[PDB]
Amino acid sequence: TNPAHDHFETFVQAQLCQDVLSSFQGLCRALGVESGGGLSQYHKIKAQLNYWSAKSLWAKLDKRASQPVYQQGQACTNTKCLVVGAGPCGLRAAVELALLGARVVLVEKRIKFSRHNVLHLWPFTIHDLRALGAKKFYGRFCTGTLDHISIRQLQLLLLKVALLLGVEIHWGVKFTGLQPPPRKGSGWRAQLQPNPPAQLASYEFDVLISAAGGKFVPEGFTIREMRGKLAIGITANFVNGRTVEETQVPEISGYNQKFFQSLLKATGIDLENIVYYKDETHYFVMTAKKQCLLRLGVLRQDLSETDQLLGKANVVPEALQRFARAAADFATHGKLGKLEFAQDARGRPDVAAFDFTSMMRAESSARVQEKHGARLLLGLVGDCLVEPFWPLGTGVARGFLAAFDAAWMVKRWAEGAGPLEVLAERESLYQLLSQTSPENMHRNVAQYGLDPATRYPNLNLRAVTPNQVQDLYDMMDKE
Ligand SMILES: Cc1cc2nc3c(=O)[nH]c(=O)nc-3n(C[C@H](O)[C@H](O)[C@H](O)COP(=O)(O)OP(=O)(O)OC[C@H]3O[C@@H](n4cnc5c(N)ncnc54)[C@H](O)[C@@H]3O)c2cc1C
Ligand SMILES: [Cl-]
Repeated sequence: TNPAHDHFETFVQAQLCQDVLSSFQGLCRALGVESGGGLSQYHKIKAQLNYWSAKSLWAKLDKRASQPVYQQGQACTNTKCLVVGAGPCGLRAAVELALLGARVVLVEKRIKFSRHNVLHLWPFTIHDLRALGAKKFYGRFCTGTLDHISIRQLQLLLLKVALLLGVEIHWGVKFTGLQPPPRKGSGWRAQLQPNPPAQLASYEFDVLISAAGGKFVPEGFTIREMRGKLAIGITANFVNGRTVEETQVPEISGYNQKFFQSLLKATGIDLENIVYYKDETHYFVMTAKKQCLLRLGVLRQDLSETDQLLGKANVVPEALQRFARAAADFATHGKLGKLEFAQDARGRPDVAAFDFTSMMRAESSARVQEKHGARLLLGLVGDCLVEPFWPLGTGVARGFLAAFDAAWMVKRWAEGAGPLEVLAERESLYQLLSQTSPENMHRNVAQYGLDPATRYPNLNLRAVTPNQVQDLYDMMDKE
């Protein structure tokens, strides 16, 4: 028996964060390496696992790692990064920073991956993930014509790649701000809760990537919010027994129908849209009008403030359950048989209401701060950059594009391009993000890489100039 093989194989199949971490530590012990140790550790792990279970994975990862943009792991070798958030986007960003050869530490306030809701994937992201070994880590990955994945499964497979690539991850620690350089010769550090170990507390970095999700409010960044017409989203997960009969039930990708009237007549349910993905669960997302929610007992009081309206006190869980099951049942014409709610992490029926009204996007995707001669590049990636409207399925795509554009920006930074040029180039790319679609991007997704010219047709990297981004560079002194 071979402990390294045993731990690698457990690591591959692990379905819980704690199991991924513990099997990875066992693997590191067996192979004479450390976790969080950069590409040198990746090289030592893979050299020692040239065998049936692992061979195909190293082939894929080495293929990506060999793309010219990474300069064989030397592009950012003097760059130190802190990534905030182990969501799909912060993990995807870290993988990229790791391939560039940067030192990558990532902090995440939670300690498990608990979300089961299902995310739509554009063709480029499906290729992207397959090319990182998704099939090895997740046997069900975008099989057939399926183009979606549950959040926690996406997190698990990206966590595994990040770990193999030597990203140093800390859990149960909340990024709360920055400790500015105290004097010349000092670097930037993070404010973290609760008190972290000497190494983390004193960890200095020149790049901060914030991928902390929709509710994180980035400091120094201007955020644009528009409150539109009230819209209330509801998501639900039902147990999928994966029977032959259940598989026949067609998905619903997304009133342009007589359907919504016939739904309203039969049930009293007034919807604007409904979506059904056949994933690890039978997952539904729908947008409901407030008046039918009040009428059907889902909402207790007609409160004018949306966050009170959709607050825990105003939502009746039993009525929300009847509402979601009745809509899902009607939408799929009963062909899923008797729907049973899947359980959330806490053991409750997995159904929830969300504010679909306000859409937020950062005014800029990056800033630079300098104090005492120490420069810090700050980048936003994922939901904290632009909040996705879930039914339209742009979340993973635009999060990953933001992750790529941030990493390219870090390559430019590492080249010594200087704060204003780095920001102007990044912002020229950012102007495109909310208009992106598969249709208007480069068609050859197999050739997508960090270089934005691989991804964005007829690229104007000067759409924004150095002079226009001056306010994004907070140079506090001349040191
Ligand atoms: C509860 C929930 C349900 C969702 N349901 C759907 C859905 O049904 N369909 C859909 O399309 N999209 C859904 N989304 C959005 C989808 O999950 C995201 O678009 C996708 O995961 C990419 O987001 P992200 O990685 O930028 O941020 P997130 O997935 O939000 O990840 C952010 C991470 O940062 C961590 N974090 C936050 N603050 C800090 C801090 N200060 N310090 C350290 N770590 C921090 C969080 O714990 C989290 O792990 C949902 C999101 C949530 C939060
Ligand atoms: Cl978990």
